[PDB]
Order: sequence, then structure tokens, then C-alpha cells
Amino acid sequence: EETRKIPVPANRYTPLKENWMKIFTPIVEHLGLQIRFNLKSRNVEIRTCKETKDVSALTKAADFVKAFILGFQVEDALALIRLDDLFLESFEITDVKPLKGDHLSRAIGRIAGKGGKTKFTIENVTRTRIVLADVKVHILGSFQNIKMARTAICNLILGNPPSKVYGNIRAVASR
Amino acid sequence: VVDPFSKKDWYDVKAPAMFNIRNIGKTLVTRTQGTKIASDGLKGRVFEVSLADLQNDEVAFRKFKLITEDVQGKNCLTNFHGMDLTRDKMCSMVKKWQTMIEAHVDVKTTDGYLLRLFCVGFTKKRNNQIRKTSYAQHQQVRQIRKKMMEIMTREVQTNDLKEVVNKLIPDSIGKDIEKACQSIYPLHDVFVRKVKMLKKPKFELGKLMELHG
Amino acid sequence: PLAKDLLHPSPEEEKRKHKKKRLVQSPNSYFMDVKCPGCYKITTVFSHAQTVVLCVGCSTVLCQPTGGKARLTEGCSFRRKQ
Amino acid sequence: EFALRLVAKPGDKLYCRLSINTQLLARVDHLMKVGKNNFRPPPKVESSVVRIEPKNPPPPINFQEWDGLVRITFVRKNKTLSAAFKSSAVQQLLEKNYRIHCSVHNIIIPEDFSIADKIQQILTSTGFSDKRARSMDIDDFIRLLHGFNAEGIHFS
Amino acid sequence: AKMRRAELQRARALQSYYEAKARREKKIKSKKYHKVVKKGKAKKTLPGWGEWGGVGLK
Amino acid sequence: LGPQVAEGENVFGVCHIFASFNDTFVHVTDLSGKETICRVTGGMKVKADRDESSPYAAMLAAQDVAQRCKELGITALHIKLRATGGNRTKTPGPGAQSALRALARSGMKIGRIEDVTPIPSDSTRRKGGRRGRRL
RNA sequence: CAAGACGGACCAGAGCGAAAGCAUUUGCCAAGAAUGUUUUCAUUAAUCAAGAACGAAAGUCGGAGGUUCGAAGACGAUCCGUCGUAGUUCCGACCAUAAACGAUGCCGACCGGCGAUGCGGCGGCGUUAUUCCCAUGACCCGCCGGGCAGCUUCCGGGAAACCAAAGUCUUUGGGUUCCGGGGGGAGUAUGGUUGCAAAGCUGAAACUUAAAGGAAUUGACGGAAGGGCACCACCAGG
Repeated sequence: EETRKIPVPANRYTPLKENWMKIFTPIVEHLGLQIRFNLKSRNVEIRTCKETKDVSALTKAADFVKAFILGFQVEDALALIRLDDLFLESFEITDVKPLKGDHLSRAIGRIAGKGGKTKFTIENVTRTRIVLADVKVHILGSFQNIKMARTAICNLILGNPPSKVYGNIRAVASR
Repeated sequence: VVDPFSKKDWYDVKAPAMFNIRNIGKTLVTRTQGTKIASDGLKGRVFEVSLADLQNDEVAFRKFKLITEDVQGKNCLTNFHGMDLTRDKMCSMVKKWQTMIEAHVDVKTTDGYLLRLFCVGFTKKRNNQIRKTSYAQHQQVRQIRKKMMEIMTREVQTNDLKEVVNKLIPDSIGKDIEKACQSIYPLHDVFVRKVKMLKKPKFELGKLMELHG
Repeated sequence: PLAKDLLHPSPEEEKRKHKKKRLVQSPNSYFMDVKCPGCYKITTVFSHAQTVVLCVGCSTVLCQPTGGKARLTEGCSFRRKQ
Repeated sequence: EFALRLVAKPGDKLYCRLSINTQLLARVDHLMKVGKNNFRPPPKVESSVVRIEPKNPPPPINFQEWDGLVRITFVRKNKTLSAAFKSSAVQQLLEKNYRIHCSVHNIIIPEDFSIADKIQQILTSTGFSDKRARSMDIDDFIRLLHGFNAEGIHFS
Repeated sequence: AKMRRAELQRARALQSYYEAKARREKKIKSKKYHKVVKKGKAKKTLPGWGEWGGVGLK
Repeated sequence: LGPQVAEGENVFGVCHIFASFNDTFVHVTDLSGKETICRVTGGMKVKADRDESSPYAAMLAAQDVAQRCKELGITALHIKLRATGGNRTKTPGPGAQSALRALARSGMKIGRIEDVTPIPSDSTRRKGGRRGRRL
């Protein structure tokens, strides 16, 4: 038997309650794995059974629920199950420049943009999914798309305006 | 130009008698070629073994460091070296709207093993509480820390290694602290999060024998 | 709204206000008389007393000073005075 | 910028290593201020013309030695030569060169020797201890190099 | 009773997030930000939890 | 050759998957961690500095390490993930995930997953300046 | 094993400080606001020219230490990379400047609502300290005081953004300090003065110009992006 434990934070319990159906139904139907949610230790527990094939699905299944722990939407992690080369890379905003106080919140606002649209635009440029924590940034996609999204984000918080990075990333996506 | 792994051999590393699952695995040593012996390369090796592989029903977030220091013909003999919590559990325990209290004592046990104890505790929101945060004041924090230090001083210094380890297996000391600090500020997750081994006494073989059987 | 007699406030409002901000200021403290459990003597103690008060004959601590009102020893009896 | 740093007199804010070195090895004249409409594309800063000719024969100064000493003194130009020579890298290079000199001439180094103390007392013996590098002319550097070379301290 | 108690606790948490955002926005004195936000305002039984829920065993 | 272990019972090693921001190291060792069995980088696997940190190179490295461990008869692995740590970024990159799913694809038993990366209490000044980001 | 550095997560809608600033435990030392008060003194106060204390970072003069980072510099590419000097760390002297910000003197009065938060105090059922054997801590309800910060508002005000002060202002007077007088010349010349130095404080005129500047609402606009349809468009074909 193979054991995977995925931790859940305190703020992720309610979206896990509201999205549990679309979490166990993809696993229990076509991945052939047993899943439960240990409330006593607060862990999503995944183990194999007698009806599992292609054991790497287990690994992807863990990454599946890991994405929903990190804040990603459900169907993106469904695409993580369906596709074969999808990865997530995370870094804090202060991991590339020392920002304090109101500067850090301004960096958060520059990543998100007004209405979220700037972040949304970068997604539609790079075919990736970007989730902002309080200070951490998580990018889900393939390797080169992760690199383009990470370069766009690192330019956005360097001080470059969202319009300039917007135009540059919308032009450089034709390669 | 020639593989050293054929030249290697396998030894069996085993837990003390305080633990239910005793066979903790295998180790790969080279045979003695007359220059260096296998024992000298084997008498100092540290193993990071989780508690859930030592007891069938115990927790998984607790890890024990076991130092092997003897060989008995393909049977490594180990002893307590340290304790720690898994970093996933430590990251999960530090929630936001509360107070973190840490205490550490340098305590000498009954037979000379100088231990260092680190414990952590968190204030608990009451069942009827409407305030979002539960922040302990500074003097309350100092009182909780003082009681932590005195409880470990009165709890470890009077016992030997077998009793200390048998108390650390279910963390009875943390439960004692959580029960005792209830009249200062209610605490939430009290664990002895880290045990070090600063000073070991002179090497004895018999005490290892009652630690093993 | 905009229509009330400031000259005649009710007891609940004038009680509720700060002791300086009433119509005419008045203290919130009082003098109270205390019987020691081990004796019969009367001691007149300020409610907000800052000194520890000993019995003149028994030398038993009647009250301990706190930030506001004094903390009587358990066993002591007290009555509001005047 | 380069043309005015090239012809800089001591006391000017544009005095640099280029100024003192080019005033040592050669004679320079700033000739005529050139507008940039004469170029295509017109450059960033204005343009200028410099007439230069080397002194033939050159003054009998080792240019590697001169440039090394000036490189030490212009690490911080507004800082005094005493504090310029308190630097540990300066002590390292002068230790290397003084060890070379003692190896060549068979001079026995005492155990309690301090190279920095030696440099400090020679610099006070010269009178450049309280002077700063931004206000020194060619002749002061010539005297300093003469004293340091007479004391067996070389920069190479 | 207890449901209103949980509602009040949720209300305290939501007011905390709202007042944090309010102070953060009130620090911002740039006229472009205020103009853009003015334009924007004028424009407008479960398997799992209990035990091992799987095909092989329940 | 290999441990004298019955078929039902498995033998355990621990695999450090060090996902540096330029390549990935696959270092299999015993439970003690002192002596080694297999470790191949992106360096021996791809002859291009472009793909030194690619998921493909770490994948092929993990397949080579897995077949080496099977030839040694190591039937299981504990995983100790690691990023650069210290002053730098604290999260393992895509290379570590690629190596992990690759050695899961090879039928190797996976034991305890654990993130063991050098988190400081606090440390010295970072490599970048007051100004310099990644790009 | 050692050396120097730094105290993350907890860490905020927090708190403290005159400001600059302040986050490991423990002990010692001397301060401090608010609260409480039927204590004492009895006008002892407010505001600043002169003169003095403190003042981030960088900088200068002596030492100590030099882990990381790193002006300069040497190299390799063509805003980057490798190495790394002065420095960054500590002690003792200087320098006294910042977007040192609320781009917003200080003291005093009056003038809407709300429910949150930090400290102190007061009143009150209840739940907890494995029903705690009385108090005490933690929660809960309400009130009072000094705070930090919000939302709301035909109080009024403003050129407007907006302000519970930027209000109580042509219906123009509570007290007092510093300071501006169209744009440049120009923080320049000159003199004085402080500083080891870098520089700091004070600071013009001749002349020249018709502007300089603040706030907000806006049609069209080659285009640009998201979609949809079509074998008079495409893929595979005949």
C-alpha cells in the first residue's frame, strides 16, 4: 500500500467542503484510488487499492489535491490529471526584491492589477494559472510557459508598469 | 574500473527494546581490508526514523534520531540521539490569529545525558469567543514560559533515559503543560518539539543491553 | 432629537456619565465600614484605598490595594456608609 | 566629461587618475568645443577636440609603479593617505612586494614586524599623512614614490 | 441561538478583512486611483470525511 | 548481490532530490545517509546548458537512478526534497517533481515524502541588491 | 568544530517612543503614557527669536572584527555574470542631511451617527481551569476615560480631488511660533560662519520673460484585443 498525506490550511477547509464532489469523483472513477479526509489530523489521505493501474496517477492525484490546497481552481487540477507535463512553481514576492510595508502591498496590486485583469491577461498570454497568496505566487503550467509567466511577474514587481509588461508579454507570446 | 558495491556488504540496523517495531532496516558497509575496520565506519551513524514506523498505532509527525554505535555480527545496536517534529506539522501548527510561546531548558538527567528541550505552545480561542484573535499578554506569556521550564526541570531531571523516552513516545510532558497552563491562558497544541543531545557520558555496553534486552 | 432639558437630566444618564462631565461633578467612591471576621470592631475604609489597611487591634489585613476598588479579605463584612 | 577630466588641474572636482597620469606622461591641450549637429546620429553629450603629444624623452618614472601607487591612493579620493594605506588589501600587496624585496636582498624580517606601522611612520615622515588624494599634484606623488622606493616599498 | 453566535463570529471575521482593505485604500491619496474607482462605481452523506471512500472497500 | 531480504519485505533507501535553479541531483543513499548508491545530475544526461534544469533531463536521470537501484535490489525509497534554501528561494522547482514522478513511473516504492530544505531563522544579506530582481 | 551576521513564520486593523526608530530567552537598572483617586501644592501655565539634547542611510578620524552582501576595480559576455577593494558589524569622536510625509505647527473650546480594536477602571447573569471545594486567570454582556484606525452624513467648507477638519470665514478677531508674495537668473556670485574633509547654515543683484501652475468632465480617432459565421475562407482530399 502507498500512502500520501496532503495538509490542509485552516482557510482551505470551507472550499474543500464546497468542492469535495469534484475532488473525489475524478479520483474514485477513472484513477482507481481510495481517498479520505482525516478530520482529526486534517489531511487528505490517498492510498492505493486492488483496482489501480498506471501507478504514476497516484503521484498526479497527490499533485491534484495539492493544487487545490495551494488555491488553484478545480478544473485546472483536472487538466493536471489529464495532461502529462504540468508543473507548479512557487516563490514569495520578497524572494526577488526586499520590499517592506506599503511597497509590498503595491507590488501585490501590480501583480493582480485592477479588477484582477492584469493577472488574467497574463494567464491568457501564457496558458497558465497564477494564484496569489498573501506574499507567495504559484504558477501552474508547462516549463516554458512557467518561465514566461515568471518573467512577466518579476518584471511587474520590479517597477515596470502593467501596460508595458502587458504589451511586451502579448508580443513575445508569438514564438 | 571495478564496482565497489560487490565489495560492500549489508548489515541489519535495529531499534532499542522501548520500541515495538525493532527491525528498522539495513545498512551498507565495506568489509575490512586491514586499513580501516567496518566498526569504525559503523560506530557513529545517525538514522532519522519516523515514529509511525516504530509503533503501529502511534502518530506520524514525530521523528526520532537514533545513533548506532556498536556492531554484533550483522546486527547494529542503536540508542536515543534526538527528537523532532516533521516540518509539515510545524508549518501547519503556526496559525495566524494567536500567540506562540517557546521554551527551552538545558536539563541533566539522572545518568549524565545532558539534554536540551524545546517546546512550543499556542493560545486557544474559546468555544464562546467572538473576538477574532486570542493574543496573550506579555506577563501571561512569561508565566506560561516559566511553568514550561519548571515542568520540564521537574519531569526530566528525576528520571533516566528509558522513562524519558517512554514519556516522549506519546508526549505526556506536553499534555502535562497544556493541563497546567489552563489557569494562565488556555493553550492549544503543546508539544516538546525538539530534543537535542549536547553531552553523552562515557561509553558503556551494559546499559545498551537493557536498552536492547 | 434637538429637544431635551439639559437642566434636569435623569438619574440613569447622570450616573452613566464621567464623574467630571456631569451637570455638577461628584465622586464615584464611598466610605464603607468593615467588621473583621476575627473581631467585632468597626473600621472605616475608603473604597478606592491605596494603602493596605490593618486592624487597629487584630492587625489582620482588611483590604489589599488594586488598580481601582480595594479588594477586601474574604470573611470580612462591609456596609455602605452614609 | 572625458575631455575636461583629461585636462584637470589639481583642486578641480573632475581630477582623476587619468588627469594626473596624462599630465605626467604627456602634454595635453583642449582645443575647440564641437557641436554634435556635425555628427549622425548626434551623440548623447557634447563633443570636444583634444591635442596630445607624449614627452620625449619621458620623465624617469616607472609607469607601472606610478599607476599602482595612484591606484592605491584613488580607491577613495577624498580619504586621507593614512586611511588609504590602512586598507587590508593594500597591506597584502605591500607585504608581497616587501617579501620579494627581502628575498632578493637577503634582509632578515623581524617577527614583531608590522608593515602598516612602517607605512604609517614613513607617511608621517613624508608629511602626506593628513593630505588627501584629491588635492595632490604630480610633484607630491613623485616625492611620495621616491620616499616609498627609498624605504624598499614597491607597488609594481 | 448558537447559529446566530456563529453568524456573529463570521461577521467579526468579515469586518476584519473589510476594515483592513479600507485602511489600505484610505492610505492611497493618488488622484488617478480615486478617479478610476469613481469611474468603476459609476459604471456599476458525503464519502470522504468519515472513512476510506473507495471502490474496493468503504 | 543485494540484501538478503525475503520477497514480502522491502528494503529502504532515502533519495535526496536537490532541485537547484540550474540542474537537479538524484542522490540515493541508505537510511543513515553516510554511504551512497546512485546520484546523477543533469550534467551527465544532457549535453546542453539549455536543458540542464529541464524536467526531461531530471526525468531521464531518475530513470537511470531507478534502474541502478533495481540492479542493486533497492526496492523502495524515502524522498527528501530540497531547494536551494538559505537566502534564496525555498520551494523545490519543477525538476524535483519531474524526478519524483519519473521514479514513481519506474515501479519503485515511494516511502515518506518530506520537504527538507535549508530554511533559516534569519540570515545574511541576499545575493541581489536593493534593486535587482530575477529579470 | 569555529567565526561573524541576523532574529523569519507567530507579526496585525496591533503596540511603544519627542522624533529618528523599536521583534530570541533571562536577569538587573533607570525612566514612561493611560487609568484609579473625597491625596498634596495652589496659577506654579501656552508658544517660540537666542543658546543647547537627539537625529535613518551614506560620509570622515582612531582602534577591533571581517560570514554574507558590495560602491570602485580586474576580467567574460553584450540592462548581466565571476572575483572582490572602501564599506556593511562593534567601540570612541565628528558630519546634522532625506519623499526626515498626513507633501497638512503647537495649545484650547464647540459641532452627527455606527460598531470594531489596544490599555486601565466599573457593574453583571452564565461557560470553562477533566462539573474546579471561595477567589483568581480565559471567554460573554454593557458603561466610562485617554488612544490607533475605519464606514457613513444636504453640519458646514473647498477651484475640485475631497475634509468631522482642510468646519465654526466678507455674518471676516481664542493664544502664539515659523514662513510665501508671477516664471527664471539661482541656492548662483559675494561676504560671514560651522566642519579634518565631503559638505552644512545664511544668501543677492544686474538682467530676462507673459506666463508659470492646480483640479476635473469629455466627443471622434488609423487602430488593438476577445468571439461568431462562410468550401464565393481554411485542414485532408476529388
